[PDB]
Amino acid sequence: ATCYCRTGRCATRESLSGVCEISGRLYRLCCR
Repeated sequence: ATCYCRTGRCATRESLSGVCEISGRLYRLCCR
Protein backbone atom coordinates (compact mmCIF):
# COMPACT_ATOMS: atom_id res chain seq x y z
CA ALA A 1 0.00 0.00 0.00
CA THR A 2 0.98 3.67 -0.08
CA CYS A 3 1.06 5.58 3.18
CA TYR A 4 0.71 9.36 3.02
CA CYS A 5 -0.74 12.31 4.94
CA ARG A 6 -3.79 14.23 3.73
CA THR A 7 -5.88 17.22 4.84
CA GLY A 8 -8.90 15.14 5.85
CA ARG A 9 -10.24 11.59 5.65
CA CYS A 10 -9.00 9.19 2.97
CA ALA A 11 -10.68 6.56 0.80
CA THR A 12 -12.13 3.29 2.07
CA ARG A 13 -9.48 1.29 0.21
CA GLU A 14 -6.92 3.29 2.18
CA SER A 15 -5.94 2.54 5.77
CA LEU A 16 -5.24 4.85 8.68
CA SER A 17 -1.82 4.30 10.23
CA GLY A 18 -1.71 7.37 12.47
CA VAL A 19 -2.14 11.14 12.67
CA CYS A 20 0.29 13.13 10.52
CA GLU A 21 1.50 16.67 11.17
CA ILE A 22 1.85 19.25 8.40
CA SER A 23 2.14 23.04 8.66
CA GLY A 24 1.65 22.58 12.40
CA ARG A 25 -1.75 21.09 11.59
CA LEU A 26 -2.64 17.49 12.34
CA TYR A 27 -2.96 15.37 9.20
CA ARG A 28 -4.37 11.89 8.64
CA LEU A 29 -2.10 9.09 7.44
CA CYS A 30 -3.90 6.64 5.17
CA CYS A 31 -2.36 3.68 3.33
CA ARG A 32 -3.63 2.10 0.12
